Amino acid sequence: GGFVLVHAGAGYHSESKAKEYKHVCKRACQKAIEKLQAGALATDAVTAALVELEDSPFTNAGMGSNLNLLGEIECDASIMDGKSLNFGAVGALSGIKNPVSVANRLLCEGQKGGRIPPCFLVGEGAYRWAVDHGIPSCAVGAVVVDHEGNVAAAVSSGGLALKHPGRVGQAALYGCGCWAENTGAHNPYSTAVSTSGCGEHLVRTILARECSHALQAEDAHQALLETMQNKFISSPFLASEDGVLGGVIVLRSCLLVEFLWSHTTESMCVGYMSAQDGKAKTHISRLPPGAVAGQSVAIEGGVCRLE
Amino acid sequence: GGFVLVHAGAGYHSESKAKEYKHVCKRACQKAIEKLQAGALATDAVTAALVELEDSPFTNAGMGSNLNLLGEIECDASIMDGKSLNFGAVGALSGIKNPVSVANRLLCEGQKGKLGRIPPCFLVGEGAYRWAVDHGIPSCPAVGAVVVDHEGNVAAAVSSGGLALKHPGRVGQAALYGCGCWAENTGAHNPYSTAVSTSGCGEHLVRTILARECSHALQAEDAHQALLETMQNKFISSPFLASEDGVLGGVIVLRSCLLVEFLWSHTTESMCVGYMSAQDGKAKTHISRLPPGAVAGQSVAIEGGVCRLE
Repeated sequence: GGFVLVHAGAGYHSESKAKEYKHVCKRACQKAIEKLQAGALATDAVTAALVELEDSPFTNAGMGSNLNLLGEIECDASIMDGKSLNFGAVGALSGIKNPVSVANRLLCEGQKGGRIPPCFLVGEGAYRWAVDHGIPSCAVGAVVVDHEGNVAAAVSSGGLALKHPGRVGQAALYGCGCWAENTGAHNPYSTAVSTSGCGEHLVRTILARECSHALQAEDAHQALLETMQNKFISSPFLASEDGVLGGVIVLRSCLLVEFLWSHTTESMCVGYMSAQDGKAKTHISRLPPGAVAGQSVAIEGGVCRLE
Repeated sequence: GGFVLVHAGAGYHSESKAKEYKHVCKRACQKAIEKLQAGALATDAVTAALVELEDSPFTNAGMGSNLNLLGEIECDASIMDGKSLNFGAVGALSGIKNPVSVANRLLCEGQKGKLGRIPPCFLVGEGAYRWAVDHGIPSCPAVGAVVVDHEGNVAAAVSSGGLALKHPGRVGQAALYGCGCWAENTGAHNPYSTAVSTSGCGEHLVRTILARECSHALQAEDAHQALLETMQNKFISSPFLASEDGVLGGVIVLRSCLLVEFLWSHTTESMCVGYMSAQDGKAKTHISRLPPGAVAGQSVAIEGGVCRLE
């Protein structure tokens, strides 16, 4: 009972590291499905996927993250639960092995509930909070749907290479890095979204939420393509860019699960797996023949039936 | 030509402090008008207003911001430009007198473009501090504003010290894109130039990405209905805040098509606002309060007017 879709990042293609990206995606899916079969929450299953993705020294998230301008690792990560709509996030976080675990814990403590617990912490404060909650001290994304139709999403990143210290990207921002929202009065489908690419491009277009909105339309493939074209590549908010670089993985369910991935970057490695079927599928998505990176859109999808 | 609208201290009503809020809103508006009259950029004028608002010891922003759990000050601020649609923001920033000045500088630098890497739009903590100092921004030894210039260009900014006794590093809506403020000039799919600035419970404003939601709603002919529908449906009754016992927030908005419609709305007991036209002179300050019999966090208050520019 369950389905997962993950990505190891959207960016330059690597005919040498592609094998590494596909393997971690395979392992990440395995982790997520195993959690679901253990009867774990969708948030816990998406978190497990991200931990595996972060741990790969080949991914720009967690260990192996791009060093910033000071030669330090500063991580961004967030997670959202479709059932409760709660969210957890950390930005510019250093000294913590798995940034996504901190985000997940923040979301969980959020459930507990006068004063509303913090949903977004940065820097030292985020580090202090993590240690205070027993989280081990020392880009990638996933969307999941459990056997009950609940959806969750998460994203983790090391941010731009040599970025100025304190520079925060889309992986830490609400509505930008990921989105998870179960079916509701004005939300026909339970949708989950996770993004990757130039943080600035994804933030200014609030891409994750935008994709989720678009996905409430009848045709998911047309809906996502129009979003990537009009609300991203041709977005007036990115008129200041010479090429828009980003990728997304999406899941929509009602269990009938439709999943897609789309990117404007040269490539994007994805992986997916269905619980009642096993066997993780991986794929390096690349832009069509003679296409233009930052100017065109690659898009693919599939469907999963959860009995 | 030009118009400005600012706000300070959206929350509980305190007559003893009302006068103080009014005074700072008045000078913030004057600083903004002075800029515009001197042919300044809409973003510089809104920044000028925020500097004044932050400098008041009575506002939870800049000097006078609430202290966090460790007794330290950590500020959040952002500004957006309707012309270029560019944005600048800082979060959990300490050691800087006027957080909004850092966000405005980030925006200005970013507008310069890559021509040698994609400019940052959001910096936090120590890094934010270092960037500020490296860019000549005065260091140490919510409030908001929306503006429209004579050309119809709009801008908005917001600044806050966040929740009192908050955990170190907790960043609120004043630093988050689409939540604290929004500014967007008329376009092909946006018949109006709109500017929005928010205030209230950080959590509530973020979960609803209120500032942006307001700007999008305001693309409907009726501004008054657009704002009211948003505060009720997209805020108080939003499914994203269903578990909350009361939703607390306030917003100031400006929409131009030179015709300038300006409004403020809030679910808090009160909110102090100030507005001024570049041609009318004399700042107008007002303490907006919820109607009698209305419950804070459960109801909405809304007021405003129209201004003509030439």
